[PDB]
Amino acid sequence: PLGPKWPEPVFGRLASPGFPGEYANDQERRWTLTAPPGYRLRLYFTHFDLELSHLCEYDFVKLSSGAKVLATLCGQESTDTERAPGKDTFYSLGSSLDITFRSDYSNEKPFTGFEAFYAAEDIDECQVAPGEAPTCDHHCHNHLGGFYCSCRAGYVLHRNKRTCSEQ
Amino acid sequence: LGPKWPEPVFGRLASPGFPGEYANDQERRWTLTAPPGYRLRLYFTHFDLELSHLCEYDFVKLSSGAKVLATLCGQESTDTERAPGKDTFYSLGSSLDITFRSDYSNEKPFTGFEAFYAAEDIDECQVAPGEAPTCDHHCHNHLGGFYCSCRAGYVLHRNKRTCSEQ
Ligand SMILES: [Ca+2]
Ligand SMILES: [Ca+2]
Ligand SMILES: [Ca+2]
Ligand SMILES: [Ca+2]
Repeated sequence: PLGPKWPEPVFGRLASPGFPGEYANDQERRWTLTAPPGYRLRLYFTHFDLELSHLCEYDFVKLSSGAKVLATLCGQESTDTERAPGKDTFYSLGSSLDITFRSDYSNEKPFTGFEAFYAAEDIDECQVAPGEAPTCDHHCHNHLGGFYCSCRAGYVLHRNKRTCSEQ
Repeated sequence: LGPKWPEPVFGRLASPGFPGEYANDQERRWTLTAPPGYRLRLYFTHFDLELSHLCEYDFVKLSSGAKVLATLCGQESTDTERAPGKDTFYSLGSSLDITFRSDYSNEKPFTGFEAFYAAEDIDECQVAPGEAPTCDHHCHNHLGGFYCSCRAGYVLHRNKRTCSEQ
């Protein structure tokens, strides 16, 4: 028998150029991260020190999953402003994550940049928000990389893979 | 990547002849084991077995290594007689084996049980309060493992946990 395909350990690290040193001006960097289907990406910062800007129009770290923009980060973790990431965790809405670091023409002070880490994790597609239709008619089974439905005794799974019909 | 392994990441277990009446004098055992790091989560969707004091006649024993996680029988729980309900069970580590034993006979036509299990990554970065952190500075959990990192300015010691200037 062809052995069961297990999870690839997709995880990594991102850091501003020259981290932990000052980061040059007018820098531009982009990273594209993806996890296997059935897996989302979790990312968080261990270090965040950028030029503070009212709407991060100067220096910044933008996180994006597809169209939606997860947040535009900037500012120092030391001053604990509102633009900084802090310890928040970020997740990709699909299985993709796009990160961009943007350094403008000059720095008020010697900002040390940022360091981030990410890791693929299993999406529990059995998880649904309060008041939303349950992912399965009868029973929901989540496993690594996917999920499936099952029926109570006396019933049988419909061709649609969710509906349970009496038998 | 993906750690090569014989057993599937998930599966289903059911008493003989489920959902019908399970034969008498039957004893079956299952061995569930996943790759290093991961652990197994198992739960029952259906549980209908003969009742008995300390589940002596018929039973479903869930053990992980040496420690016996729990023994089950009946349809409901009493004192010294535990019934699964919707509760969840986890393998201490990466190993979990099940045993279903039926004795000579049954008064009522018991339909047995159905169970499902799935492997899930362990968050070794997670620890029971009081215990020291797995890492001195930063803990990174990922599928199948983990590793530590240090604050800027510090470097990780040979032990891959403690951090120090330089
Ligand atoms: Ca600047
Ligand atoms: Ca899943
Ligand atoms: Ca019996
Ligand atoms: Ca892990």
